[PDB]
Amino acid sequence: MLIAFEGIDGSGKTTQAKKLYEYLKQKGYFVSLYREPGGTKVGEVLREILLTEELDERTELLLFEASRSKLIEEKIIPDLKRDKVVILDRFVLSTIAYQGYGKGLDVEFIKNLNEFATRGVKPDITLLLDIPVDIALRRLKEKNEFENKEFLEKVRKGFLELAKEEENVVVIDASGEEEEVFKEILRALSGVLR
Amino acid sequence: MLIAFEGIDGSGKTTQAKKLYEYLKQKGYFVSLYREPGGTKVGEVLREILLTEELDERTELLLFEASRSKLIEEKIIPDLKRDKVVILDRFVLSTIAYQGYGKGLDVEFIKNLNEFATRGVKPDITLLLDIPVDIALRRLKEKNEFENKEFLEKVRKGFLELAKEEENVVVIDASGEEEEVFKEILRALSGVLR
Repeated sequence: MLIAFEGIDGSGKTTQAKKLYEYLKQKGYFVSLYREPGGTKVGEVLREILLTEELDERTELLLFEASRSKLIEEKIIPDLKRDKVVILDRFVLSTIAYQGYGKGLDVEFIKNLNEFATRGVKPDITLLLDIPVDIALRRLKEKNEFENKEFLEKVRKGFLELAKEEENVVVIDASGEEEEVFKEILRALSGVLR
Repeated sequence: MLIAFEGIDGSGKTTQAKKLYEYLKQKGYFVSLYREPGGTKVGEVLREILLTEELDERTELLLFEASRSKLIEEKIIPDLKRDKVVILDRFVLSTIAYQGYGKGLDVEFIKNLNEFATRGVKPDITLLLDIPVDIALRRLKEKNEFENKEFLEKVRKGFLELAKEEENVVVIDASGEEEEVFKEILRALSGVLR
């Protein structure tokens, strides 16, 4: 089983992916948690490059996809083969929202590149943790992190556009507190999982 | 002006690109020489990863394209804008020959990815240094390097297929000695140097 969390930073998707991981592990599922970019030896080397270097948006996209390619081949496909629940903190929708709607690259091209990196592996469900940018930015300020309002407003709109067209994407109201957000994630997951 | 050398290892394309660089620079052209992968700070970090790590063919392709994206944006496009002669040791045909014909990835997909990485920048001329694999392998043995005959036979065929299809590709007989090969490169270049 594959479960993708998607959303902007400050949307609580790291916290909520961890909550689901612990909850499912308590219920007796064998669980994996991976973050994009990263999650493999080579992927963390690329993560560092993506964080450190000044990178044009095309090179940035290609390196993100390379991290995802490695993760898919090295871990996700074997994990899925032995019936693990695989939880991703970020996956393919975030690439389209950030690189496409945000930095202006072609959305159809990004999807085809996602498909290449994943070898067609799609989530059984995607949870979009939708949140107003102002609220996201407030929660980042509490961690002394600052991101660009104008950029994230485009990205948020991109995410909501993608939710209407893409199948198996449930829009979660991430403006709520942790416990409402998690119960809404549980409800959304009852379709995919008994 | 953009001049691409393409071919398998042991085809003499590194030596001959360097010979052309020196020759054109002596004639008063402003010249650049870049190798793929590599040629930028980030590109050489990726070159090392491509040489060191065991990498699946999809991740490998994406990293090659990332190196090319960086090189194109950071150096080739500015170099071309100020009328430098840019010489490449490997470019887009080598990716298609190695990743497509060699490792079996989709050729149309590789071309679309090449186009994305280069932002449509095409060479004014491509020199295919065509050589029998046995002769290539002999010259690698003299450097204590050993590569796979069965793999390079597919790649060579890929290169010759691409020469018939792609425009501005001149097939050079790289089985010759250095001085014949270089004079044949000079003749092939007389169109672009006029």
